[PDB]
Amino acid sequence: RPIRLLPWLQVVKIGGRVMDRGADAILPLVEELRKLLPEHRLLILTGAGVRARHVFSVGLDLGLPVGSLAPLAASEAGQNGHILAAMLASEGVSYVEHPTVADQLAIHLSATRAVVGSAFPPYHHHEFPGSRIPPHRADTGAFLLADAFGAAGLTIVENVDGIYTADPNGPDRGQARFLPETSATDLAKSEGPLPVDRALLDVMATARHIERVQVVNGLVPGRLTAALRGEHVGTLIRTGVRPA
Amino acid sequence: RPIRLLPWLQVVKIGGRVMDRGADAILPLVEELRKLLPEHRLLILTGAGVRARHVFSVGLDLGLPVGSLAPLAASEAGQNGHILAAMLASEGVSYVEHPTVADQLAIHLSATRAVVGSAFPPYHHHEFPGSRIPPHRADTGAFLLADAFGAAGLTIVENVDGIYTADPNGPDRGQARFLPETSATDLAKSEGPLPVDRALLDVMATARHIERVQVVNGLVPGRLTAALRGEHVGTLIRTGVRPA
Amino acid sequence: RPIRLLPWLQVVKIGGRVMDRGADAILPLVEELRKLLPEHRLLILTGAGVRARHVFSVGLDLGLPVGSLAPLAASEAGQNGHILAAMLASEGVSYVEHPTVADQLAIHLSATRAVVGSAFPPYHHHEFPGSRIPPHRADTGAFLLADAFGAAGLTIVENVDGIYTADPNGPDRGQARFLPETSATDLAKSEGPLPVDRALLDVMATARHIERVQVVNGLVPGRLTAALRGEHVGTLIRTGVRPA
Amino acid sequence: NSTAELEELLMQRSLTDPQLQAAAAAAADFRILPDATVIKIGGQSVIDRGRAAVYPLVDEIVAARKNHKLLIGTGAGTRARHLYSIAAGLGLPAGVLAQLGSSVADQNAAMLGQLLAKHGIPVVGGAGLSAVPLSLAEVNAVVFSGMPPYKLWMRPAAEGVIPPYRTDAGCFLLAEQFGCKQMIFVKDEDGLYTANPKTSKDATFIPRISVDEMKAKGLHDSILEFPVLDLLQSAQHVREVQVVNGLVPGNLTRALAGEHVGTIITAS
Amino acid sequence: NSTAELEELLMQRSLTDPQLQAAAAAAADFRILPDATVIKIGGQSVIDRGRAAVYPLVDEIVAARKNHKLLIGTGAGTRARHLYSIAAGLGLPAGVLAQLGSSVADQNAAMLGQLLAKHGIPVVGGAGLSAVPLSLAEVNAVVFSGMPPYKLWMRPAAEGVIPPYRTDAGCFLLAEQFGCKQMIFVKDEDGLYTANPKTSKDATFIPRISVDEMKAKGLHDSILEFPVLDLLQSAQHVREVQVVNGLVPGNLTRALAGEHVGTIITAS
Amino acid sequence: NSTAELEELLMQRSLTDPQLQAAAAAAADFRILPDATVIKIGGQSVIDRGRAAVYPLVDEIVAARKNHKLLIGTGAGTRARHLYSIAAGLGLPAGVLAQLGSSVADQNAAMLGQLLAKHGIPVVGGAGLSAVPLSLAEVNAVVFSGMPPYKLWMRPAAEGVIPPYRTDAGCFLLAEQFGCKQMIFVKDEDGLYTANPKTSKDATFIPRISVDEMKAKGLHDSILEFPVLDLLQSAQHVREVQVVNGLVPGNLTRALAGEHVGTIITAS
Ligand SMILES: Nc1ncnc2c1ncn2[C@@H]1O[C@H](COP(=O)(O)OP(=O)(O)OP(=O)(O)O)[C@@H](O)[C@H]1O
Ligand SMILES: Nc1ncnc2c1ncn2[C@@H]1O[C@H](COP(=O)(O)OP(=O)(O)OP(=O)(O)O)[C@@H](O)[C@H]1O
Ligand SMILES: Nc1ncnc2c1ncn2[C@@H]1O[C@H](COP(=O)(O)OP(=O)(O)OP(=O)(O)O)[C@@H](O)[C@H]1O
Ligand SMILES: Nc1ncnc2c1ncn2[C@@H]1O[C@H](COP(=O)(O)OP(=O)(O)OP(=O)(O)O)[C@@H](O)[C@H]1O
Ligand SMILES: Nc1ncnc2c1ncn2[C@@H]1O[C@H](COP(=O)(O)OP(=O)(O)OP(=O)(O)O)[C@@H](O)[C@H]1O
Ligand SMILES: Nc1ncnc2c1ncn2[C@@H]1O[C@H](COP(=O)(O)OP(=O)(O)OP(=O)(O)O)[C@@H](O)[C@H]1O
Ligand SMILES: [Mg+2]
Ligand SMILES: [Mg+2]
Ligand SMILES: [Mg+2]
Ligand SMILES: [Mg+2]
Ligand SMILES: [Mg+2]
Ligand SMILES: [Mg+2]
Ligand SMILES: [Mo]
Ligand SMILES: [Mo]
Ligand SMILES: [Mo]
Repeated sequence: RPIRLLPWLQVVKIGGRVMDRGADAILPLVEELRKLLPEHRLLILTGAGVRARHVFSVGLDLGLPVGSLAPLAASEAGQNGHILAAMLASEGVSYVEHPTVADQLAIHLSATRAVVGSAFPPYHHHEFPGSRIPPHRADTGAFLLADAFGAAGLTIVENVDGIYTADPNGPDRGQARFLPETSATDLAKSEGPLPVDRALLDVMATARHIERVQVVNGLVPGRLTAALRGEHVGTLIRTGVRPA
Repeated sequence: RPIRLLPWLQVVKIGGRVMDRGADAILPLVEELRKLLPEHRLLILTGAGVRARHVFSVGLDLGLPVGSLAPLAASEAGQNGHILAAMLASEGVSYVEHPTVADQLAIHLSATRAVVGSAFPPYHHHEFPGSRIPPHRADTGAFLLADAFGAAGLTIVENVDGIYTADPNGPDRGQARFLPETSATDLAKSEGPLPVDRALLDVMATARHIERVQVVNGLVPGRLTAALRGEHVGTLIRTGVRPA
Repeated sequence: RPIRLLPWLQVVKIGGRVMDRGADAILPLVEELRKLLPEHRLLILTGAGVRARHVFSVGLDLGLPVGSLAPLAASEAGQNGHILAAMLASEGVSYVEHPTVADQLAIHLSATRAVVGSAFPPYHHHEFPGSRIPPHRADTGAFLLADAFGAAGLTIVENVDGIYTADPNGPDRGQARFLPETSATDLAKSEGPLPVDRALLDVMATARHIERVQVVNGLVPGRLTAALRGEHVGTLIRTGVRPA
Repeated sequence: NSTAELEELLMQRSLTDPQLQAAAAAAADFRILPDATVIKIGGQSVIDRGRAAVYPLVDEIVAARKNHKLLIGTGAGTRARHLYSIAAGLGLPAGVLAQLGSSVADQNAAMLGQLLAKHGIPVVGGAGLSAVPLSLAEVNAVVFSGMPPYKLWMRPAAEGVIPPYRTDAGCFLLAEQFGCKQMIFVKDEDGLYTANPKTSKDATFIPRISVDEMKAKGLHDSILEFPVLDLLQSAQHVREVQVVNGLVPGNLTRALAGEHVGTIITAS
Repeated sequence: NSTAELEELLMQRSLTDPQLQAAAAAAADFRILPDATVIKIGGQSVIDRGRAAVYPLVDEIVAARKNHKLLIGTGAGTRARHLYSIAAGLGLPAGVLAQLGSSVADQNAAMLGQLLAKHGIPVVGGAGLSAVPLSLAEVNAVVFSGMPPYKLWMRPAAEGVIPPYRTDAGCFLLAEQFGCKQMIFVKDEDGLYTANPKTSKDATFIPRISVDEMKAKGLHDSILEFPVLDLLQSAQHVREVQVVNGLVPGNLTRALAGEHVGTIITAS
Repeated sequence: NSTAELEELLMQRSLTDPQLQAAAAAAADFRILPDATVIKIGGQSVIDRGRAAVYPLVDEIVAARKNHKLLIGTGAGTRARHLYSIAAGLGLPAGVLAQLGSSVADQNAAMLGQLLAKHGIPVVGGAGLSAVPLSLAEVNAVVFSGMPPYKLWMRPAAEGVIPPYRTDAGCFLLAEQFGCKQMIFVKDEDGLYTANPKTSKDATFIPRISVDEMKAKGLHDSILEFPVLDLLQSAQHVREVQVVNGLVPGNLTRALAGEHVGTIITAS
């Protein structure tokens, strides 16, 4: 298997719908991240949330193909990353662009304890066709980088406790049951909505290093800190990578 | 009022006409800055000086509008910033571009004790009309950034002791009297030349954090060091921000 | 003579034909560089090697002039620099672009112990005419930067022990004799191939700071480390700069 | 006045000196792109409405560039309002909001440019100096993103953190700087009324008004960002603007033909 | 379906929700550059061969753009194979190889663009939206570098570290995204055969075949990168491609004229 | 010689090997932009003089591009001399001065491009490969900034820190690299004289001279940067240059028409 480029890296993906909650969610997360900065070398990647739904509404109404919509959504994830980095600036944290993440992350994490970037990957007008909704979104981009780097982990910070058997905010929430652990292959074979991209399960099947990804509720203080120490506080997704 | 993004930052604006004096002014300033690097986290911003007067002469002769002349002058401030940074390179200091100052200053000041940038703001072809001379110049750009960041201070380093009641090098220098302290509103209502942009007084009226800006003589060694510790050695300008 | 911008810098140029040997050469070099990181502040610059010969073959077959071929070869040196930096990423090392090397090297070496860049200089379509092969190549670019910075040294890491009186892998290798020391002026006046650019000898004649450059065999572990401490383990080239 | 006189003042005085300021005012006045019209396509008022608003405007632009050189700037709209709400609730300053709003005007420029590409009309940075497309009958128009460049150096308003110079100001200043012949704001109301026609039962239409008259009637902050009315009064080149309803078929074409649809707002 | 229905699902569900996915599938379908043909010029198969292969193709492109709007993407070739060999032997992952291979497609685009510049044809980034050159009879074509943008975010293959999406996939996806009318791969064999014609004595020529039939005959990984056959089956716009021999004089011109040279591979 | 022979030497020898150098010299010679003329507009000699010098040249360029494809490079002038004076007095090396001088050639390119934009002529980076503007009768010219790219990698002169390759060398090398048909330097004297006509009472005009003859008469460092005379002697494509007075109305137009105004300097 390929070498790990940054074996000491922890990657944290912050959901765009968490950022959409504004200060009431963001201020406690910022405080928790400040306290985590001495403990971990962090690449913090933000998703897109509700503004990408609005640009999809407009773009799909204009008839635009899926490759047009992919960078339009990614913009919203970049903007969330600039908002989160500004709140952490006094601790030395800034947003860094995708080429800086892809080629210079080692030097930037030598300079400071964490940096923030957009979790969307640069698939852009070369997004894959088939669905009218861009498939390679923020969970997927964060995992591709975490696994390419051979990072020590990827933790996904959601606005729910983890993965349930149905959308726990949707029309069938009454029979939504919480899943403390699952495999990517099991999820991939089910139909129904998830709080993570379906492309994430595909990239998990070809992964070379990351064995598990935990989805935890960022609206509950201390869950992110517990997940970064390996404590089981949300849903663990086994990727089906095995130890060498 | 908005949060302070970088409350521990000190901003120092070096006049382009100080740099125009060449080594006789620059070498002592460089030595003084070297000694200040362990004491402060510094964003050092250079103004434009006499070469921007020459490009205004050419540009105004060609009939060019004020938005054409704004980036032409800004170039001269960038070039002074590269000259000053080269003299400080052996202490870890480099010039950084405007987008790096606007989005990544936190990480660059985690890496090293000071960086240098152009004090002109990027108003460019969207400079405001009315005067044929670009109004938002180096004093103004430096203050906008210092106040946006909620910095601990902005100190302006001039080739004179401070603000007088008339230009102390001009046709009425005989009755030029030194002003140890003044308010921006008082200055704004006077007519006559100043050693600071008139736009600086406007941006002071809408400021949210910086309470005072000191103008001091960079041709006298030790004044910059004294001003950065709050010692009154030039003209204090009160912005009319009040404590929360 | 001009000041030294970065007097504490050590520059190391890694031959493209060393990188072309793949893991068997690169892994031991990487291990040796890892151990050198605490000892020196290093700018590591990679040459181009055999892929630039292939692009010259294609480009010359298409009739392209020497300014077309110069950036085509430089690309291959950039790619070797990204490969070497990836192997050192876990130690905080990344590739940095030419404008970052030219203007911000001081801050990047404050952040981390070494960075990697392309040794080709940006002569590009303004390469000098006369030969159909770009003359200002990786040895030359590395020396221009080392001497402009007033660096403490430049060491060139070759796939041979140093300079001989004939190509030691060529048709006359039988009478190739090893040269432990030589002057640039002596080399410049000989005809025949060298393991260093002929332009390097020209830039040595106008140099202001670097007095000697050692060419050593990077395929023998420990030679690079010895050369960086001034030990004579390959060919010393005297530039004919003298002490002030 | 003379060149040599001006050059001495420029060398010897502060740029703040009234005598240098007055000498510079006497300089010649060159218009860089005098035959161009700048149009702003509203974000909330047009692009956020999707196909029913944007497709007829795309057809009008395609027809209009046969006769009229156009620089077409985009507004921002609801996604920028959302970003401003999130960032202001965190206590972020105007300079940080300004950067966030640019991204939304860019998204809108990308969507409009993709509908226009097969008609030969590019999205550009540097519209005023996009010399090649503006010189070709096959093209004769460009799209640009309408936010100003000020970013973290944005001047805040007297109160609050919403950037006061947004896409109305960006487009207006580009028209003013390049000495364009006309500035047309494309919104979703017929023009200026005596009250917000969305909120107010018997607002009366105003075909023509001066900035001083608008301020006197309490309309300083109505259909345009209010700082634009002050920029207009200081402008050297564009001394009036026209506000038109992009939802009415052919309105933009008619305004470009010199018809007085909408409201004409004059500096004096 | 309706706009309002879709907008509610887009606001209220995860993007993974099958009900939102199906509503979005009912959206209108706009083709951005419908009259363009994308051509890939193979790196190993053409550009690496130098003047004898490239100069006749340059003449064909110059003649063809009189009648046909072209987006001409470059392959990579032997120098990328060398980079992949060095990097894979070090244990570097697919995302790092992907970045190295781009540089070689860029070199090839630069060499081809320098031969085409005096004919008015530029090398561009953003070919699909290079509105101006594609609208002018004097130009009507652009060159671009054919690797995809995925870089360190490249999905690896199931085995090994060679990037699975390289310049066949880059060019194909650009044709699909911009809704181009035709996709032509220019290689160094007449088309698809029942075995590698370089390695195999009595391979039979296949003029026309579907992706399912190719997989059934064990040709999933033959003349095109194999993931392209899956992208083709998912494509909204380009549902067939043609593979032709760039070494045969006039073959590219004939394919652009509608002649059935080479092999036509169909999604279904 | 043969391709295969050259390819073996390229694989097996150092690039310094005389046998490889000679084989490469036998390669074909392609001219990228053979019908273009490169013109340098002097910074000190023209642009620094303002409207009286620049406006007639702008009119000449506009008229001339009807018949002649032009790449128009800018010089730097007095502001670069000021930067060099400040930086040299601090002890900064030639590579640092080189970077400072570029900024001044850029300012000049911006000012000239703004006067030319409404005539369809762009300022560009990459003039030699600005395929589109150079292929259109509506445009047929571009402006570029004349400093070379060498920046901190500038070779110093034998003495002192002033960069020896400045905008004469930048423009000359672009003409040479792109195989342009003609190189014209636009200065503020009629051409080369036997002494500096500004400083010297009875200097005699020289209509035509070779680089060897200039060196023999002590003119190596007179009206052109002196390294340009050595680059000219090594040049493959541009083997003579013409120096003309841009202050004389129509001089640039007449030189483009083949009239022998000014001085022709030949490599041999
Ligand atoms: N099976 C499921 N288990 C848990 N949540 C689900 C499931 N199906 C759908 N959901 C929904 O997904 C929502 C999270 O939305 P989403 O994943 O789009 O946000 P995000 O991850 O913050 O956004 P982005 O992907 O832009 O970062 C949950 O609040 C829940 O309503
Ligand atoms: N009332 C005043 N008090 C003090 N100086 C004044 C006043 N009026 C004009 N001046 C002049 O302003 C000069 C300083 O010039 P200026 O402010 O343009 O330089 P700078 O700040 O170095 O340049 P830049 O704005 O480009 O950084 C002083 O030397 C003095 O001659
Ligand atoms: N006089 C000489 N002494 C030593 N080596 C020589 C001499 N003449 C030619 N050579 C050859 O030069 C080879 C080194 O090749 P070269 O200098 O092109 O590689 P490189 O420096 O690794 O490449 P790059 O310049 O792209 O970094 C040696 O292996 C030897 O065969
Ligand atoms: N007196 C008035 N007359 C007309 N319209 C008014 C008045 N006062 C307020 N308005 C409102 O101004 C709106 C247009 O401004 P708005 O900021 O929505 O436009 P926009 O250019 O589309 O914005 P953006 O591009 O910033 O989204 C109209 O929709 C109308 O509701
Ligand atoms: N069944 C088959 N039919 C035809 N050609 C085949 C078949 N199987 C393998 N090939 C090979 O595929 C080659 C074309 O693919 P190759 O990857 O060389 O092309 P390319 O597009 O030039 O590559 P690049 O641009 O990635 O260098 C042909 O040279 C041929 O040898
Ligand atoms: N023998 C000579 N004949 C003619 N002119 C000479 C001679 N020797 C020196 N010169 C001077 O050369 C000058 C032109 O070179 P200069 O460097 O001023 O030109 P430029 O191209 O405008 O410079 P830049 O663009 O670098 O500012 C003329 O103004 C003239 O004074
Ligand atoms: Mg989610
Ligand atoms: Mg001042
Ligand atoms: Mg060598
Ligand atoms: Mg804009
Ligand atoms: Mg590409
Ligand atoms: Mg240049
Ligand atoms: Mo950075
Ligand atoms: Mo940086
Ligand atoms: Mo950096």
